[PDB]
Amino acid sequence: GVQLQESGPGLVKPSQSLSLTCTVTGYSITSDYAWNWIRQFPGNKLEWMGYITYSGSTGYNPSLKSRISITRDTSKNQFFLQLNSVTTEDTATYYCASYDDYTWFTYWGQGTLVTVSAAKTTPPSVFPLAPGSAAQTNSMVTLGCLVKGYFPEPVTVTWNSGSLSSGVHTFPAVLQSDLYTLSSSVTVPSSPRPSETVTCNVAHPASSTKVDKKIVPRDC
Amino acid sequence: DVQMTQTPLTLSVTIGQPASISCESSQSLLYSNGKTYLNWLLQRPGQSPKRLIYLVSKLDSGVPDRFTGSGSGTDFTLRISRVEAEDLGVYYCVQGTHFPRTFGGGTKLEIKRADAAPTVSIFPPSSEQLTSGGASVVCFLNNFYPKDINVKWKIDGSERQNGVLNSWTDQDSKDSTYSMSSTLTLTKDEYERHNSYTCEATHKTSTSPIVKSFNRNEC
Amino acid sequence: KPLEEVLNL
Repeated sequence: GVQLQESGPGLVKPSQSLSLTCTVTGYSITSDYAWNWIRQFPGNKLEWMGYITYSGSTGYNPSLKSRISITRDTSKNQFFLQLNSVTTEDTATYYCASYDDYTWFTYWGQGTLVTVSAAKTTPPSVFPLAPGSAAQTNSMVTLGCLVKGYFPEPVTVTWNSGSLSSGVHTFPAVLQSDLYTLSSSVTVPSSPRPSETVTCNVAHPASSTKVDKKIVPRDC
Repeated sequence: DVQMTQTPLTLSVTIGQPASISCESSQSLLYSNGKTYLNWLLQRPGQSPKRLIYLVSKLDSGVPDRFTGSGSGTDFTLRISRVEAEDLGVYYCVQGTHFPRTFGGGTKLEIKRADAAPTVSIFPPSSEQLTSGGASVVCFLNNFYPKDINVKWKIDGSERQNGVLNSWTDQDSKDSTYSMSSTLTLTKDEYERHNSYTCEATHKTSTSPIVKSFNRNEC
Repeated sequence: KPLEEVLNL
């Protein structure tokens, strides 16, 4: 019934102010419960940052107290995180969450990735990975898309606009210099492709980029 | 700050077998009102944490009765009487007694499963990429177990370590397998000075490495 | 200091 949603920039320059929004639907933030900000670092380490109560009082992690602020807009049913003087060490996934620790009520957002970096937003190059001969009369052929040289995370890869969801492996991005490299693979029977069109759809919001690549045979 | 110690770090269990996680708090989490505020969260791969247990032993709505939480003072335990496939993920405990709220390092639960050979595919660089002055050779190693795998690249018979980006997926919830991608990246020049490109996988399912390669002698 | 106290007082 209740839904929490994080929004805000994905890329922030060092020393700037990070500003996030948590929009709440299905419950009023003036009624009850504590409304929290929690971030997860690479490595899976969780850190509670602070909360604002339904009454408007705030509690902050002492390690942040100096440069953290939490506010709310009671007319929009939103609460906000302001973190000053961010460093690259503040790179993390930020969640908002509502609970009270003695009741059944508990809801987390989906989280939003925040990268603190000086690097510029860079659109990906998407290359199609077609087999180099293999066998046409075989059970399964696997194809792929190579998403190379983008910044920052994340990117979304679907196949045929979400028509193929079985046979798909989208591998986590890896960093080399200051550019990410992601890859996806899909396995299909030898009968659909090449007789049918297989297209990978890459979306990079941070750069407002969308690209569709058909996997056409080279074979010969 | 109260620190929470989780054991074990990871945990490999067969479907239908029991499992338990320990959380030790440096201080007593017993508060001055007789309640003890310790919760358990489960973070499935790609999803956000979800609370399972609160106040030590109480189940959250939607949580199967397979889950049991016990303990007091400093020692707490989460017990999965019978592990299923969708129990796959990372478990945390958290204390809300002492300010500030603190979490454990987390315990990773993997599904112990029957061994499974990887299927290996190699892909030459796309024409598009080459007309840009770069060449990436990609090797997919799909649906294998266990996770320990070793990939080698050979260019014209010679092993190459530099320019190789490896990436693992998480445990697949449907078949409990793992997959990884191996990408070798060179300049166009470099790529055009050699003929054979090879992708060797070493895995306990195979006495000899399973090898895929191609020569630059085809569209 | 716990949330139960902070919310109910």
